[PDB]
Amino acid sequence: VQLVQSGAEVKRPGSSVTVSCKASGGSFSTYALSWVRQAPGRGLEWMGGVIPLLTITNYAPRFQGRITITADRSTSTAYLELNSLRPEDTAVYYCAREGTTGDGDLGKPIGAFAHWGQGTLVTVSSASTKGPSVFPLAPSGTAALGCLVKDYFPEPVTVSWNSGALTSGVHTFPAVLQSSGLYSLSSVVTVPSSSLGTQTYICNVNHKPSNTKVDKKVEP
Amino acid sequence: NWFDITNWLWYIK
Amino acid sequence: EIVLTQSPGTQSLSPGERATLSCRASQSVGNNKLAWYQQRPGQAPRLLIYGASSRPSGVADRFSGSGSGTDFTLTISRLEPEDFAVYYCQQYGQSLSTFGQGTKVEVKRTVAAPSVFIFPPSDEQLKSGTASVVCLLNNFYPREAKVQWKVDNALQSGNSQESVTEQDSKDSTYSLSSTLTLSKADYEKHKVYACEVTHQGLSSPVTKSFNR
Ligand SMILES: [Cl-]
Ligand SMILES: [Cl-]
Repeated sequence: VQLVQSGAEVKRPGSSVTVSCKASGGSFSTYALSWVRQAPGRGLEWMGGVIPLLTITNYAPRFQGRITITADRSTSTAYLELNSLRPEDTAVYYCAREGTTGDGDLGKPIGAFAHWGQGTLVTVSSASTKGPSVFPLAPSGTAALGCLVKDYFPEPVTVSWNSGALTSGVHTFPAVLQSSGLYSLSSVVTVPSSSLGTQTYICNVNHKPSNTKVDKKVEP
Repeated sequence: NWFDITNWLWYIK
Repeated sequence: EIVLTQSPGTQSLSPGERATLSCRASQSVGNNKLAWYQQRPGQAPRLLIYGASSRPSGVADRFSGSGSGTDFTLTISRLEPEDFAVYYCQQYGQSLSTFGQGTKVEVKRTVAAPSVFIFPPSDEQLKSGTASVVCLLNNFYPREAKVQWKVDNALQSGNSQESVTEQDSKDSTYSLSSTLTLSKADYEKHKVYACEVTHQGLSSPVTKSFNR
């Protein structure tokens, strides 16, 4: 059993989002498919589910009026629609199917969620795609240095150092969302003070949505 | 309990 | 609505130790339909126990579930490195399924004070009309720490944001980055930029600063 979800989406406040979940393996029509979301740094929240064969939906009261869950047996695909979106709906949305007892996947259903999709990040925002500025955090036994990756949208950004050769003592921080609705993150590394004259440190920043690929050399 | 439905479906199939 | 309470929300334990995690329900859970999931950062959750005490074949037998009614327990007989993660309980004994708020099992280690570093804004950034000052608190334990920014000794509010890394897999510490952001014009009105750090490992606050 594999559940594969549609890709990340950015949605304006007040709009509606549809996320899909295509299942392969087991039996689509007679096992219960649910949707569970997780807002950044927060817990899991069950939203609702569907049993396709009967068309039987079951929505958490908190989303009853905003959510529609549908299932297309001809493609083994389930759909979450969430309406009237607000920034607090920014989250990773997971589809999850109940497990079956024993080996294989035609056993008696267990209710609990054994099979999970990869998640779909839905970002609710009025911001437009923007690539970051990349600024050095120059170094003043041990020195710290880094890069500030400022004012980008949407997530994600990846950072490596020295094209992946440098990983010891690297700390790349979770982004923060500024008042502007743009993200900022930092990445730092600690190194021996004596390496600063001889060794080169380069932060490799990649923001795919804006095609911003910067290899910033950071020096004293 | 909606979470018991598919169990009933299984048993009758 | 059944409220599931997982308390404490964090447990600091050592590798090899036993862990018992509590899930208490506001009302009796129907037919003991109580599941436990593990979740690691960046990953989907994974089912460990269902029906209070049943374990799917693939799940390590060091995990066990017990209890009934309103009082459930996940036991990890001996913690492996990979067991340091977040654990959620879930009830599905009525049509409204609910989850607890999660318990993070983290690695206990010796107290470590942060190494603190302050970084002025780059010349490149200043050119563009904005100034960001960054304070790094590196490799501390436990996770609780506070950063206050002071500008010519005035406590700042509303112009900084911070974030924290996941516990490091090798040394079991945390690090924290805070950025103070001002317009260039506002940055140039002041002299001393300081970040003041409080942590269990420090007998009094540590300040790093620079005079622009
Ligand atoms: Cl709304
Ligand atoms: Cl396992």
